[PDB]
Amino acid sequence: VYAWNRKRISNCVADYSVLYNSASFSTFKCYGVSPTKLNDLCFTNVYAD
Amino acid sequence: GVYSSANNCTFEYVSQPFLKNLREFVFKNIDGY
Repeated sequence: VYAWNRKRISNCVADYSVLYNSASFSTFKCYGVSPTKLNDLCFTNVYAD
Repeated sequence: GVYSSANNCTFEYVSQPFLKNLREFVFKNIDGY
């Protein structure tokens, strides 16, 4: 956790619904924007921490 | 030694190549493109 890994996510089609409907995840709540509607917005980069 | 100190990359791309023979190219940078 102190040496936390980061991946940059840039210039790809970001499929999201496959993450939601996997349902193997214990804690998935979302802040900033609704979960089912952030499949429809575009960003410059996404940081996977 | 040109490709040294690769720091803070924000984009990466690899493609198929190109090329008494003349190669003409136009580089423009408009609207963040």
